[PDB]
Amino acid sequence: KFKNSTYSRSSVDVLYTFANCSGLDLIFGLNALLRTADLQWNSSNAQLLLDYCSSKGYNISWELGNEPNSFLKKADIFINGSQLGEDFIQLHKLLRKSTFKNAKLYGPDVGQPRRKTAKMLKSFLKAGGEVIDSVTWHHYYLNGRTATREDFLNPDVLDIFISSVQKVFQVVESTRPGKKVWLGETSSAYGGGAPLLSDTFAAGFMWLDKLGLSARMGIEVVMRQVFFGAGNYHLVDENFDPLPDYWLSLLFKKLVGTKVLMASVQGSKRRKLRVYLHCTNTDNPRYKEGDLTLYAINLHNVTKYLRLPYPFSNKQVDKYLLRPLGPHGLLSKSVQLNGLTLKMVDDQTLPPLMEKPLRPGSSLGLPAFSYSFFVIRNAKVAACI
Amino acid sequence: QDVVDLDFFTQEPLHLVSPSFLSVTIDANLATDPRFLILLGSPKLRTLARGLSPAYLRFGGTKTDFLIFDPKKE
Ligand SMILES: O=C(O)[C@@H]1[C@@H](O)[C@H](O)[C@@H](O)c2nc(CCc3ccc(C(F)(F)F)cc3)cn21
Repeated sequence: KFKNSTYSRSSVDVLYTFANCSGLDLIFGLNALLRTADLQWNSSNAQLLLDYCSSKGYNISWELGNEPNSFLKKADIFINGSQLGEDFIQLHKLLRKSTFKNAKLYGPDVGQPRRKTAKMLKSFLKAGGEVIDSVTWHHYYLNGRTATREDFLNPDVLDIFISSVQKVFQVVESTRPGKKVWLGETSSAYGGGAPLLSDTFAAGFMWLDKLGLSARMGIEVVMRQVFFGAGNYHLVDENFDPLPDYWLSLLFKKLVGTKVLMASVQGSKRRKLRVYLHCTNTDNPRYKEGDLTLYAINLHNVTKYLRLPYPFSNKQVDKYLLRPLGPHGLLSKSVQLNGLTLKMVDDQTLPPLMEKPLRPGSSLGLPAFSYSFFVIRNAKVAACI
Repeated sequence: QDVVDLDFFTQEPLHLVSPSFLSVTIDANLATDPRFLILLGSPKLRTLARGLSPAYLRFGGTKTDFLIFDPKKE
């Protein structure tokens, strides 16, 4: 099913330029399957890459291996966590001797944890946990072939994530407490995503929920599969046009700050109504320290209204309500922000995202199967300053 | 009820995310597309990419362990 391929100095250049010119920090997954007689990682191909990168002035972070728990199934080779840790140590040494000795190193990009994936992670962290700057693991909700539209709307499904996060932290905290944890690769469904779902407005429920829970539960960075590519779960389609999840992602960026607060609904049942709370993003010129951003997901089949704790109940709020552009409903690939459809202006020009200013005190309308952000202006929350 | 009341906790932040909290990836298998270089040159695509700055861009996937550097390759 899978054999080796090559790439060029040119490919590397392209990839780097893409990142640098687009304001992004590149993380590069090295090949961990190049092995010696005694099955230690043979680091000599990586040596060439590092040397070339040095010679070009490239600032780059590195990973080694991908879903090493599956190596036996993917390539008839088992590498134990202890050995993989040793290999990460070898990589550490090489990075130290290179022109950028403060290059970051992340790993081991294991899959979501069943019994032995967790055991492999543990032994990895024991052996090599000291040289990695963050712990990376991956997670998907479903199989892309068996996922139904109803699954993308089911809260019970979304909450299987909760148990996964915790299981990982359990392992980390038992071996390298206080170490950062990253979601290294994650999306809606595996096997390229579920066709005519992972690319629609319907995918936003899982995507927004995932960010919400990740933030709350202590995940510092979330890596979405993929920015663009073959898979159904791309953010940008093959025509290089943005999908619903892109516009959602862009909007999240403008509005949500780094500090993580919390919200919940009073009544026990909120499984279908999910809510999340951070400080507002400081950089937005419209807003100021102290302002709060609440975001919310409605999986009820009717409109819900949110009522804010006073003093915030009397504050001026901006609505950012996201609705599919019809007439394909939840499986539409176009989306509206407060009743204007979101489109690029041209290929070099993103639109502005216009808020709906609310008269102070106005109740918060959240239609069925929708999501929205609300920025509470002049909230002056001490924690957010 | 169509009205729902919320509990806000705002004493202290529970966690602090990275400024790059929402990050993206490219599958390592895209390196096996012939027109890789052309694709990444797209202005449409780079404008979208800047839209989500700052973020990490992770290049990896199943193919991470089935790729090899070739200094000779053009
Ligand atoms: O399948 C994906 O979309 C992505 C791939 O693109 C990526 O290369 C790779 O990082 C990855 N790991 C997973 C989770 C474990 C897994 C792998 C392969 C299969 C299957 F056999 F279905 F392909 C089922 C579960 C999903 N993915």
